[PDB]
Order: sequence, then C-alpha cells, then structure tokens
Amino acid sequence: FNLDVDSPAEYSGPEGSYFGFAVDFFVPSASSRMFLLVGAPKANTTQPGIVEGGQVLKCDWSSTRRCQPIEFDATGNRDYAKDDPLEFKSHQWFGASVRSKQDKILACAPLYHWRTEMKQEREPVGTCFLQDGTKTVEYAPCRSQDIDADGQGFCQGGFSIDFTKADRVLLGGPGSFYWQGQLISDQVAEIVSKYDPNVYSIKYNNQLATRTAQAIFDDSYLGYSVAVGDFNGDGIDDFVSGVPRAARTLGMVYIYDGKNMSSLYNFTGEQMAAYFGFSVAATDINGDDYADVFIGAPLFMDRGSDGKLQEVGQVSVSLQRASGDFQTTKLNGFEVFARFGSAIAPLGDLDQDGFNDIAIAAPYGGEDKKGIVYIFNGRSTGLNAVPSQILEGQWAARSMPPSFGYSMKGATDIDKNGWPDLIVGAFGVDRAILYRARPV
Amino acid sequence: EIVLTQSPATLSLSPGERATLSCRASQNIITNLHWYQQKPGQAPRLLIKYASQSISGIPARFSGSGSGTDFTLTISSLEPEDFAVYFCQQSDDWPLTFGQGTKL
Amino acid sequence: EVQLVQSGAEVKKPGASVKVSCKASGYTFTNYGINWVRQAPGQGLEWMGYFYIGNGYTEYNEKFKGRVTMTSDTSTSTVYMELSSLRSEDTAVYYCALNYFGSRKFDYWGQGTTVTVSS
Amino acid sequence: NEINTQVTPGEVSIQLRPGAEANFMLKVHPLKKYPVDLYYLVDVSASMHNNIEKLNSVGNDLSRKMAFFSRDFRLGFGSYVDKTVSPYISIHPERIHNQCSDYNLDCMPPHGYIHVLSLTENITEFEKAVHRQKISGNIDTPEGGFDAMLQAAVCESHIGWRKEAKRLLLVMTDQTSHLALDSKLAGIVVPNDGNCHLKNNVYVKSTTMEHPSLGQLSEKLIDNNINVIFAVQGKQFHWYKDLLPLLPGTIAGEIESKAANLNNLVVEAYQKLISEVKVQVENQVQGIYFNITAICPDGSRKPGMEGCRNVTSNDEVLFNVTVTMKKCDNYAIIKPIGFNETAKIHI
Ligand SMILES: *[C@@H]1O[C@H](CO)[C@@H](O[C@@H]2O[C@H](CO)[C@@H](O[C@@H]3O[C@H](CO[C@H]4O[C@H](CO)[C@@H](O)[C@H](O)[C@@H]4O)[C@@H](O)[C@H](O[C@H]4O[C@H](CO)[C@@H](O)[C@H](O)[C@@H]4O)[C@@H]3O)[C@H](O)[C@H]2NC(C)=O)[C@H](O)[C@H]1NC(C)=O
Ligand SMILES: *[C@@H]1O[C@H](CO)[C@@H](O)[C@H](O)[C@H]1NC(C)=O
Ligand SMILES: *[C@@H]1O[C@H](CO)[C@@H](O)[C@H](O)[C@H]1NC(C)=O
Ligand SMILES: *[C@@H]1O[C@H](CO)[C@@H](O)[C@H](O)[C@H]1NC(C)=O
Ligand SMILES: *[C@@H]1O[C@H](CO)[C@@H](O)[C@H](O)[C@H]1NC(C)=O
Repeated sequence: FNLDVDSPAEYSGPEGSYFGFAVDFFVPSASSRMFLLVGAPKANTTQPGIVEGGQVLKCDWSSTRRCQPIEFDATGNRDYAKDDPLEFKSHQWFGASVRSKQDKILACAPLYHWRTEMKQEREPVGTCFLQDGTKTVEYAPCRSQDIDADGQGFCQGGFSIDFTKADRVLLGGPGSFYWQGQLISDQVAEIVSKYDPNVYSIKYNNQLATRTAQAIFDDSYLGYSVAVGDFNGDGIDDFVSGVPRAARTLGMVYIYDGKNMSSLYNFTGEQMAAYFGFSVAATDINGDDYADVFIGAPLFMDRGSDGKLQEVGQVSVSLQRASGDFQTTKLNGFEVFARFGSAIAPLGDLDQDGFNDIAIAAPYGGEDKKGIVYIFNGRSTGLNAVPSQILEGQWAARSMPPSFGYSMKGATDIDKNGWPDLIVGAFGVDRAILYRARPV
Repeated sequence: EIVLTQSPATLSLSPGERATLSCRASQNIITNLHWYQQKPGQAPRLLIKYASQSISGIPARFSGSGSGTDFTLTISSLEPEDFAVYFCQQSDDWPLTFGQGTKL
Repeated sequence: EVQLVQSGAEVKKPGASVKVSCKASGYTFTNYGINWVRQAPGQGLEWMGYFYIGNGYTEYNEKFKGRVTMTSDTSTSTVYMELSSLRSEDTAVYYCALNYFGSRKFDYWGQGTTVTVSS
Repeated sequence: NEINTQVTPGEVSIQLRPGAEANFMLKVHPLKKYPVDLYYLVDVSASMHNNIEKLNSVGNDLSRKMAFFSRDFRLGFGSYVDKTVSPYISIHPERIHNQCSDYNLDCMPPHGYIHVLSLTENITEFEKAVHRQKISGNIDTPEGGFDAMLQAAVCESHIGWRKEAKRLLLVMTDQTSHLALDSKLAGIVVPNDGNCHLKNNVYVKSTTMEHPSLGQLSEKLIDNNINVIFAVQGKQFHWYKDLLPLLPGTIAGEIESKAANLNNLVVEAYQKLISEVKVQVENQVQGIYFNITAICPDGSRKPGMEGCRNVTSNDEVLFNVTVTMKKCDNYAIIKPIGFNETAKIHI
C-alpha cells in the first residue's frame, strides 16, 4: 500500500532485446552506490561473429540514470580445431538468469550450445559467468563428459540460479538425464579458484548434485525454479526446487538438504497440467523464524460459480512448523488467462510492521492485459489473503505482450530510508520499473 | 521428379583396388538413398539401405556415406566379383527414381 | 525368405497388351506392395508403378499413365500388371519388386520376364 | 426458434429488475444421421509407423461402418511432431541423418504442423495422403500435440470444415504433449495468441509463439464446435484419460497392441458423442447469474453442465434454465457442447 505510483523510475533498453527478462539489485560491499541489474538475453553484443548473444546491464540509481552493459565476456566462439567451433554463443540467452550477492554477479546463458569433446554436436548445455569484483570466471558444470540426452548434454543449466548464505550457489538445470532435471550446488570459492580457461570440463570437489533416477521420473524438469531457505534447523540454506512436470504432470516441489543434498520434504500439485513448480519462493511471511514455501501454478483452472473451469492461477502458501509438517493454504488468481503465480517475489517487511511481504504478479492482467502485481502483507497467522495494492503497468503492447511482472525483485532499499523497494521487469516493451516504498 | 545424376558413367579399375561411386540428387533426400548391384543376367541386389546401413549377408567392403544431395558408395578391396553396374534409388517421394548406373 | 516368381517370356505385336504375373510367396504379412520396374536393353532401371496389397491401392508413373493397370488375386497372392497399347520401344525385361510399408526400397525382386514386340 | 432444428428456442428476450428470478426450459432434440467431418491428426514419430500402416483400412472398413450412422463422411489429414527449435529437436545436421538412417523407414524433416489433405469424400485421396506420408521425430518424448490441435481447430477455410456437420478431430499419438510453459526451455516466451497461422499449409508461428494452455485449447474447441477423440496407443492412454475432466467434450480411446481397433475406436466414440448432451453458458454480461438444471429423459435430474447420457434421437433433453440479477449497470449464449446450433439469450 506504501509504494509510490505517481513517479517511479522508468528504465529503458535496446528495442527487441528483452530488457527486463531478469532483474536484480547490485549493492557492492564497499562502494556505497546501488545499482539495478537487468538481463536482456536477446541483445546484440559486440562479440565477434555472434548475433544476439545477450547481455546483462547495470542501471544506475541517479537522476540521469543510464544503463551500461557489463562485459562478462567479449570473445567469440572458441574452436576445437581448425575450422571447427568448440562452442556456439549466438542466441544463447545470456541474461535469462541475473542474480547478485554483494560483490558477485552470477549471470547464466541457458541456451548455450557446444561441440563436445568426443564428437561433433550442438548440445544446449548452458554456462554461467561469475563476476566476483574484478575477476570474471566461467561456471559450466553440465558441460562435462556425460554427453547426450541420456547424460548432462541437454542440461541447459543456469535456467534458474540462487545464492546460499554460506557462499554456495544453486544451479537449476531442467534437462539433465532425459529431462529429469538436476540441481547442482557448489561453493563460490571452488568456482573462482578452480578455473583454467583452457580446460573445458572442470572437476569440483565440494560440488553437491542430484543423480540419475529411474525412467518413471523422466520429463519432470527439476531445477526449472529454485529457492533457498532453512528447513531442518541446521542454519544452512536448504535447497527448494520446483519440478513442474513430475508425478504425471501434477507438478511437484522438492526440498533437499543444504549440507549433503538429501531429500527433506516434497510437495505435490492437485490439478494436472497446472505447472506446480513454475515459481518457488521462501520467506518468513508470519515471523515465526521458519521460512515458508510459496509455490506458484499459473495454469490452474478453478470451477466458477457456474461450473466452468476458469484458468486463473494459484499460489500454494505453506507455513513451516517446528514439528516438520507444514500448513498449506491456497491463494487463487483473479482474471482468466492472466497467469497468477508466475512470479513470487519476497518483498521483505515492506510496510515495516514486523511481518514480511510478497508481491505476486499476473503478467497478462488488467486493462489491455498489460500486467498487474498484487501486494500481499503478512500477519501473525500467516498471510493476508486480500491484496493491499495493485500495480498496473502503463505500457501498451507493441509486437508482443508487455509482460509486466514476469520478473520482479524486492527486499532491497535503495534510498537507505528503511522501507524495502521493488524492481519490476516488463520485457515486452524492454522496460524495468523501480518502485520506492513510502514511510508509514 | 527427382533426377539422380551419377558419375562416372563407366569406371575401369584393377582387382584389389578401392573404388568410389558418387551420386547426386535434385533436392534433399535425407539418407533416403539405396544402392543396388546388378550382375549381367540377374536382378538388381540391394547392397546398402538408407545410405549407410548394411544389408545382412553382404561382405562388409560395401559401405556408403552421404546425405542430402551428394552420396557415395565405397568398396574397400575391389574383389573380382564386384564388377557390375551399380544403381542409386531415391525413396523420398513418388515417382520412385533410379540413377542411370555405373559400369565397373 | 520371400520368393517372387513371375510368368514366362512373352512376344506381342505393337498395339497389343501383355499381362505378367508375380506370385508373392515365403513370408507375406499383407503390409507389402509389389512394384514393377523396366530394364530396356542397355539402359537403366525404370519405375512403372506400385500396388499395395492391403488396400489394392495403386500408384503409377506419369510417363506410363493411361497405359498401365495393376490388379491382383488375393487367395493365390499373385499380383498382375497389364501394359496396353504396346510400342516397339517397350521391349525390355520386367522385374517385380516387393516393399514393406513406409520403407520404399526394393527388398525382393525375383526373376525377370522378357517382352519382345515387333513382328 | 424457427431456425435451429436441434436446440429450441433459438432466441429468448428476458427483461429483469434485480431481486427477481426468470425461468425457461430449453429442449435439445438430436438429429438422426448427421453429416460427419473426420480430420485425422497423426503423430509422425517413428514409433507410430504401425499405426500409419493401419490408416490404410480407413477407406474400406471404417467408411462402411459409418454409413450406418451418418449421412455424409468426409476425411482430412494432418501431421505434427513438435516445435522445430532446440532442445526439442536436434539442431545438429549429421545427428539428424544418423537418426533417420537408424529407423529403416522413409523420413522427412520434423515439423510443427503440416496440413496435408482437406476434408473430402474421396477415399482415394486419403490413400494418397497415407502412402505419401513419411516419418519424423524430436529428441524428447512429448510432442507438439495441443499446438497442432488448435491450428486444426481455428483454421476453418483451410481444414475445410462444414458448419452443417458433426466435426470430429481424431488425435492419434502414443506419447504425451507439451504444455504452454514447456516453451521456456526454447526461449519461446510470447504466448499463443489463438489465431490461424497456416501460410502454405504449414504452421509458421511454430518457432515463435508457444504451446497453448488447456484453457486456451478448450475455448477454441468449443467455439469451433469441434469434437476431439484421442487415440492413444501405449501406456500414456491414462494421461489423456485423466485430462478429460479439464477438457469438456473430449473422448479418449485406447489403441490396442496391434492397432486392431482403430476402426472400432471411431465408431464407438461417435456413439458416445451423440449419446451425451451437456450444456454450458457463455456469460459476458455483469450482474447476471445463470442456474441451469438438466432433466434427463430417464427422469434423473442432473446439473446443467453434467448433462444426460444414453440420449438417442427422438428424445428431447430438457434444460430448466433459471436466471437471476444482482445489480444494474448485451446477451448471453447457452450452447450444447458439440452441436452447431446455439441459443441466444438477450437481456
Ligand atoms: C520426495 O519425492 C522424491 C521423488 O519421488 C522421492 O525420491 C525417490 O525416492 C526413491 C526411494 O524412496 C528413489 O528410488 C531409489 O533409488 C535408489 C538408487 O537408484 C538406483 O537406480 C538408478 C537408475 O535406475 C541408478 O542410476 C542408481 O545407481 C541406483 O542403482 C535405489 O537404491 C533404491 O532402491 C532401494 O530403496 C530402498 C532403500 O531403503 C529399499 O527399500 C528398496 O527395496 C531398494 O533396495 C530406490 O530404487 C528414487 O530414485 C527417488 N527419485 C528421485 C527423483 O530422487 C523422495 O524419496 C521423496 N522424499 C520424501 C521425504 O518423501
Ligand atoms: C541483432 O542483429 C541481428 C543482425 O544484425 C538482427 O537480425 C536482430 O534483429 C538484432 N537484434 C536486436 C534485438 O536488435
Ligand atoms: C546427509 O545428512 C543427514 C543428516 O541427518 C544424514 O542423516 C544422511 O545420512 C546424510 N546422507 C549422506 C548420503 O551422507
Ligand atoms: C446444423 O447441422 C444441421 C445438420 O447437421 C443443419 O441442417 C443445420 O443447418 C446446421 N445449422 C447451422 C447453424 O449450421
Ligand atoms: C423448472 O424449475 C422450476 C423452479 O425450480 C420448477 O418449479 C419447475 O418444476 C421446473 N420444471 C420441471 C419440468 O421440473
């Protein structure tokens, strides 16, 4: 309710570049400036021989706030031999995953292909780039010697990423092992140190990853969405993963241990083909010092008052209890085909009332389907089911929907006044709007 | 009508050597090409199916490769019984067509 | 295996017809089709037509169209080809080729029959 | 009505002050011997080749059976694999040719959706369309089924559907289908708009727009009066069997092991289609609630969208419709699922 609408910060990008497909905050350690990070995964870079490689920009917080692209990489396709490229970087969607912790900007290219070491192929294996201050390394754990749809060849890792508080990073690759999907977690000290730029498949010591399963688990897309939060009291961020096509396309959401990647808890959708696992979040919405699971299912159809199935969307809100069981209530969308629950954005304590908040967007809602964001406040019992404020995107469509709220990011205050702020990416019109919370 | 042009028309070699027989296409047949052997006085005998698969019962000096338009047939050691007229056969669309043959 | 056995050799004045046989045998699984191919003396193989055994469906060549007809006998598994309006340039040796469905390569051929034309 | 031969009445005008309930009954009288447009939409994968073999028996065995139930019978044909971008298909060139040469079958490039044969009463054109047809494939197991089902639905002057006909859409596959948000693995993030995009009988938004949702699909199957039958061969019959409550008006039939019951599958599903009469209301006016009650000819009183089974012709299924009003501030259309005629209710 306390967000400013009459003057937000409109940021713009290159045309047709998908400026705003991913947003995050960059607040460095000892710089005392604050930046918005934005991925434009279809933006033409100056890399040689590479068309629409994709780039992650850094938008300043100023009056004359311009956005400058970060040079994570400036090289072309490396070669395996003479006139035989090792890798393929055009249209690789670098900037579909933008994620930042305090010096470190991890940005990932899911659609990256490479010619493998044993034969000639083009396998969408994915890479990631980790900029820890002035040193940029390359992180590609799916790019390994297991090379097929059978192995990690179609891994497409970096599809979803997140930072553990204990300096690990969680990689979600949804195509590994005949699209069983895979989580990969590894320390940031292992990534920066063990990086030879002339070695193509790097072995990591402290890497935690899931393994092969049976064939009944094929096509489940594990790692389509990731989250972190503690779920067995060991102080370490346990790994949450949305698995949208598991259990015969009902959808599941897995929770793994953060210390040795063992299965803690599971979730399961109730309607087939509703994408239970498209978005997962974890914040303490009631203040019980236990992180709460927030599972979006944008393609959920509920019975209307007439009996018609209206595709409104749904968010599974589960409150963590100390015994181990959770308390799951369900929050439904408003307009049909608007895809409620595509983005679950933890806001932190937006109103400074003692309970954390969440923005949930419907990127095809409102007048002319521009996109709405719904602001839900916390209470001591859990979540308040009625929203507090709607956020209507004011940008008309040009050639695709404006997709306002397809990516959002909160829980960081830029003004240093005490109330966290929310950036909303609206990549159909290549925008990324920033909202500033007001004092109450 | 997919015209299959095959070169050379005749190909005079020695016993024990290696022979290569090209075969072009009018358009893309994506490994839809088959290879036949016809001795004089006999029916044609299929050697390679789908441009690289070996018919069982045939000695494995006959190995083909190629795709799209330009395909080949390679004999490792040109045995004295291998001297015949060799044909391509498009199986991509109707009419089924042949190449004109290559004597050996 | 599958043995295709044809009819005997023929000779027929121009402007006539000829009916050749091709009795499929061995392993018949009803998803096959019998083709016919023409080998003029000193020229390449020439596609004439197709007859699928399940339907009786035919597929012909447009150079031969209106002159070629393929019928069959179900119980004896003998498929027939009838060229009509014969010319002196139709003198050749005729083979009968057996497919299976979807793979239009000539797995089996059988012997030939020799058609002579003029006078 | 005076126009519709099946649903009576066709136009009723109801004036309401709020806090008052109006009430009318609408009779649905099925015809005997409809004209039938049956369009096949076949999965072109390499596993489906015994099934395309058994499409030869459509012009002989099926069309003889359907003369005893229909007055016309026109056949169409279509073909789908999947969207032709990575990671769905292989974008490496000689991996395609190895993959074609493995199957000892004639193969062609994979494709989103190619419309082959329009609806016609020549069964010799259906036999041309089957023997011309080749094999394709993707790399992952699900297929672009629902994406091709919407293109076979909304494209009316291209498929060549008739208004005055019972429109059947036999979907024929053995795997499942991708959903609307599987497309994000290909960077396909613009949603499926739901318009016809056949340029030259090839769907030319198959690499740009995404798969439809089940709500996007079902609203186009019902607006276009198209009845969907799923003919699923393997163990994934149970997948499509469990989506039938989400897709109203769809029948699912299991192809047996040797595909010996393909002609029985169309006969038995067309029997179940005219036997079931259910309704739904499109309400686009505000402050108006509809309450429809189904009276079966058995006498069993069911809800309106549940409908009545075992309906034959010379039966008049009654739908006792009750409409109320809540506040003041256009028309609504109450139509049976699978019929060409509707009922227009003005307010
Ligand atoms: C949350 O939901 C997930 C999703 O289903 C559950 O995960 C599955 O759990 C089962 C067991 O509960 C797992 O099955 C086990 O696999 C083990 C190893 O896999 C073998 O097979 C693969 C491929 O075939 C090989 O590559 C591999 O090397 C192994 O050979 C087996 O060892 C297990 O067999 C033994 O299990 C128990 C042991 O107690 C015995 O009772 C059995 O008789 C047998 O000896 C078993 O087959 C399955 O792999 C998991 N799936 C995934 C995707 O991880 C979680 O269990 C669930 N968690 C909670 C808390 O509910
Ligand atoms: C990038 O450049 C290529 C070729 O110049 C062009 O096709 C493409 O549209 C460009 N993309 C953007 C986002 O401008
Ligand atoms: C992982 O840690 C838990 C901690 O309780 C332990 O129970 C489990 O056995 C461990 N698994 C492995 C594979 O070490
Ligand atoms: C509906 O179909 C019947 C016969 O199938 C036909 O007589 C009638 O005219 C059709 N009505 C419309 C509106 O198409
Ligand atoms: C139709 O509904 C009204 C109101 O409930 C009821 O009184 C009437 O009997 C119903 N008609 C039939 C035939 O049941």
